[PDB]
Amino acid sequence: PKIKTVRGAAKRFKKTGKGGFKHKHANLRHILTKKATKRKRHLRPKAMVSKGDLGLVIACLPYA
Amino acid sequence: GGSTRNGRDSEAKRLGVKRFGGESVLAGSIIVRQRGTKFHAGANVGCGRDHTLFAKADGKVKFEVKGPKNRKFISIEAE
Amino acid sequence: GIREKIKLVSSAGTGHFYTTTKNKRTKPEKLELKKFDPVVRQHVIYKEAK
RNA sequence: CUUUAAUGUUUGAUGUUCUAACGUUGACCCGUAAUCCGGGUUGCGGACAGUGUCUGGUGGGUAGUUUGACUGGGGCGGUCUCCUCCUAAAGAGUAACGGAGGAGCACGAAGGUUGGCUAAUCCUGGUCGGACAUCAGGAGGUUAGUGCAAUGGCAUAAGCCAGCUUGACUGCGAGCGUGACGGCGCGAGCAGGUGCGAAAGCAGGUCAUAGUGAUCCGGUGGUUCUGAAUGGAAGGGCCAUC
RNA sequence: UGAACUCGCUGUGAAGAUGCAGUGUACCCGCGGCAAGACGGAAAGACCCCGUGAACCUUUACUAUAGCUUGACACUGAACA
RNA sequence: GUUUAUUAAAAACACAGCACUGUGCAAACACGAAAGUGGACGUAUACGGUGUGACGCCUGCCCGGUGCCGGAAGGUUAAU
RNA sequence: AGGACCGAACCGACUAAUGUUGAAAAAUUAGCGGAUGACUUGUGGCUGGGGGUGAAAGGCCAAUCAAACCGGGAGAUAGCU
RNA sequence: UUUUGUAUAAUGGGUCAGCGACUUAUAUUCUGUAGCAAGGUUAACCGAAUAGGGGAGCCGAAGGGAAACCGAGUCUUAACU
Ligand SMILES: [Mg+2]
Ligand SMILES: [Mg+2]
Ligand SMILES: [Mg+2]
Ligand SMILES: [Mg+2]
Ligand SMILES: [Mg+2]
Ligand SMILES: [Mg+2]
Ligand SMILES: [Mg+2]
Ligand SMILES: [Mg+2]
Ligand SMILES: [Mg+2]
Ligand SMILES: [Mg+2]
Ligand SMILES: [Mg+2]
Ligand SMILES: [Mg+2]
Ligand SMILES: [Mg+2]
Ligand SMILES: [Mg+2]
Ligand SMILES: [Mg+2]
Ligand SMILES: [Mg+2]
Ligand SMILES: [Mg+2]
Ligand SMILES: [Mg+2]
Ligand SMILES: [Mg+2]
Ligand SMILES: [Mg+2]
Ligand SMILES: [Mg+2]
Ligand SMILES: [Mg+2]
Ligand SMILES: [Mg+2]
Ligand SMILES: [Mg+2]
Ligand SMILES: [Mg+2]
Ligand SMILES: [Mg+2]
Ligand SMILES: [Mg+2]
Ligand SMILES: [Mg+2]
Ligand SMILES: [Mg+2]
Ligand SMILES: [Mg+2]
Ligand SMILES: [Mg+2]
Ligand SMILES: [Mg+2]
Ligand SMILES: [Mg+2]
Ligand SMILES: [Mg+2]
Ligand SMILES: [Mg+2]
Ligand SMILES: [Mg+2]
Ligand SMILES: [Mg+2]
Ligand SMILES: [Mg+2]
Ligand SMILES: [Mg+2]
Ligand SMILES: [Mg+2]
Ligand SMILES: [Mg+2]
Ligand SMILES: [Mg+2]
Ligand SMILES: [Mg+2]
Ligand SMILES: [Mg+2]
Ligand SMILES: [Mg+2]
Repeated sequence: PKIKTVRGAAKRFKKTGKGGFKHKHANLRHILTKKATKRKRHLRPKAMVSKGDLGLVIACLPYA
Repeated sequence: GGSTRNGRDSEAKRLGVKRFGGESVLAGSIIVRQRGTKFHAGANVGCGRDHTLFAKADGKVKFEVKGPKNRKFISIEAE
Repeated sequence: GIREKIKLVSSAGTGHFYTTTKNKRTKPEKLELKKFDPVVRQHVIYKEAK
C-alpha cells in the first residue's frame, strides 16, 4: 500500500526550492513578558532545518 | 551534607590572536567575564554588556601592556 | 513572587500595548510612561498599570 | 394618571373524598376430569404502587489499569532543573552516592544621561558620650562598597550624592561564540522617533555570570489574510499577549 | 555420551587442571568391592535482581459499572378545602 | 466429629450454648435481563446474616475517628 | 438409654521401615483411629467455569485448578535467550 | 555461542541420513544500465489479446509568502544600503 505521511509533520514543515525545509521557531507562544524584544524579534522569522534533522524530516514526509 | 550540583557550560576563555577570524567585528578575542587584564585598546570596539570584546572591521589582533597599573589591552591593526 | 504582570496601553486610538511588571503593595499608584507607538510612529503616553 | 385593595378568571403547591386507568401470590364460576394460563362476577387497594427515558447520591459487588529512575546487589536514606569555586593535569571540554555554597527573585528607580564626590580601620583633642553615635586634625590608601551565594572585575570608578528624564524604544542587522538538535549568547552599523549634554558623545534595562518550562489545547486585543452557491457572519490564519 | 591414547604433586591459568609448565611415578587386560573427584546424572535456579512481563488478592490509588437509592416526564383520571 | 486425594490431622474447621442485628409475609435474603423458584406448603417460641464457642465466676471506661440508626430548622445542590 | 465402652467385617490414614529407572505416577509389612451413627455403601438424578461445591485447606470440579478441558481470534506480543 | 577476557570445571551437540531460518505484495528514495530529450509515460478498459487503441491522469520545465497576491523574483518593513 501507499506510505501514509505523518500529518503531525506535514503541518510542521514545508519544502523549499532546493529540497530544504522551513519551520517556525519555538519559544514564541506564551510567557512572553520576561523575554527580550531582541530575542522575540530574532525568533519571529522562519529558519531552515539542520543537517542532522533532515533524515528524520524526509522519513516523516515521503510525499512532500 | 550535599554534593554534586555544579554549574555547567563555563563558555570560553580565549578565541584567537592575530588574523585568526579577522573579517568584520568578530565576537572573540576576549576572556568573557574577565574585564581585568583584557580591556578595549580603542582599536577594537568596547566590551559588550557581558564584558565581551570584538573587532571593528579587520586586521591583526595584538596584546599589549601599557598605562598605569600595568593593565593588558587588546588592539587591532587596521589594514 | 508578589510582583505581578500589567499591560501599558497607548493613549492613542491604536490598540498597541506593552507589558511589564510592578509591585502592588509598595506602589499602588498608576504608572505613566512615554513610549514609542509603532502604529502611529510617535511617542505617546501609556496607562492602565494597576 | 398610581408608591396601593379585592368579586370573578388562569396557573402552581398541600390535604381529604371518589373510581374509570392500574395492582391483587383474596373468594367464587367457566374453558376443564388442570394449585399453570386465560375469561367472567365480586371484595380490597388505587391514580398510590410499579415499569420506560433522563437525572443527583452511594456502589472493591464486579472490571480495566497505574504504582519512576540513579544506586559500589536490591531495599531504607539521599538525589533528579539552574548558578559560583576546587577536583580539572597553565587553550576549550572532562566523571564519582567527590569536597564547599547559592537560585525558582528584586527595582518605575536600584534604568538612561549630565554634574559632582571618594573608603575601612586606628591615633590625638573635645559637654552629656561611654570600647563604639557626632565634631576637628593626623596616620592609612581600598584591608571599604556592590540589592542577594561564590569567582572574576571596578579609582576611569561598575562605589556615593543631586538635576532632567523613559533607550527597560519600534523594524533590521554584516560578523561571530556555544550546542547532536531544539536552542542560547555577543554584536558594530542602517531606517523611524525620543531623552540627557554647550558639544564631542552616551542610552535597544540593571558590574557580569542563577531568578526558569518545549509542543498541543484554549482565553483576551488588533488586522481587513481567508470566508464551502452569492452577500455577510461563524470558524481559521497572521501580530501582541495570558 | 564433542572426541579420547581418560596418573600423582607443585605452579600457571576465565582466578579450585587427566589434558598447560616443571617434575615424580607407572608392563597389557579383567573380576569383586568403597564412594574422594570427573565443579558427576536430572530440572533453561524456586533464593536475589531485571522486563516500561503475567496472573490473582486488598483498599479512604485512578477511571468505570451491576445493584440500591432521590427527583422530573410518560403510563396517569375526577371533585372539594 | 471435619480437614490440605498425593510431604502439614493440629492449638486449625464444625459443634451444642450465648449475644447483636434484619425480617409483618407477595417477609428479609438468594438464583434469574424476565417469568419464575428456594426461604416455606413455614409466620417473630419463625426465618436470614454476623461474632463468640460446653459448663462455672464474669465481661470495666471512651461515641473524638469510621460505620449504622434517628432528626417539617438552616446552608449547598442534579435533571427540568 | 447412650453422636456410651472393648473389639472383627466395613470406613479411615497417626508412627516406623521398605520401595523412589517401584510390584504401585502414594503402594507393601508391622503397629494405629472410628466401628448404632454428624455412620458407611450400591443404583439413578441435580448444581458448569469468574461459575459450581466447600464442618474452610484456595481444598475439589475425570492422574490438570489463585480460575477445568476442547476448538478458534492466532503466526497474540516478546526492547529477552 | 556469549564475552573485557574461555582448554576452561560457562552454554549446545551420542552418531549418521533427510528436512530446517532475510522471503512475497504494494508504495517511496538512491545507485547501475536501456529508451526517449523540455519533455517522459500511460491506468482502468477496448482489442484479431505480449501488437494496436486509450493521455483520464502523473512527474518535470518557477519560485516567494500563513494567505490574498506577486512572479525571476518574492517575503519582512512605513522602506531597506
Ligand atoms: Mg501566539
Ligand atoms: Mg480490582
Ligand atoms: Mg490491555
Ligand atoms: Mg499491571
Ligand atoms: Mg531500579
Ligand atoms: Mg546499594
Ligand atoms: Mg581548563
Ligand atoms: Mg591541558
Ligand atoms: Mg570523554
Ligand atoms: Mg545598580
Ligand atoms: Mg559621571
Ligand atoms: Mg549606575
Ligand atoms: Mg548583579
Ligand atoms: Mg457563503
Ligand atoms: Mg480571529
Ligand atoms: Mg590433580
Ligand atoms: Mg591446581
Ligand atoms: Mg571394577
Ligand atoms: Mg554404592
Ligand atoms: Mg574435563
Ligand atoms: Mg550437576
Ligand atoms: Mg535461567
Ligand atoms: Mg477426634
Ligand atoms: Mg480425609
Ligand atoms: Mg417464591
Ligand atoms: Mg474461635
Ligand atoms: Mg477461645
Ligand atoms: Mg460409640
Ligand atoms: Mg473401638
Ligand atoms: Mg498425613
Ligand atoms: Mg495397615
Ligand atoms: Mg472411643
Ligand atoms: Mg493461606
Ligand atoms: Mg484434578
Ligand atoms: Mg482470568
Ligand atoms: Mg489478531
Ligand atoms: Mg508464536
Ligand atoms: Mg533490554
Ligand atoms: Mg562475565
Ligand atoms: Mg587460554
Ligand atoms: Mg574456570
Ligand atoms: Mg565445555
Ligand atoms: Mg545461557
Ligand atoms: Mg550436554
Ligand atoms: Mg509555486
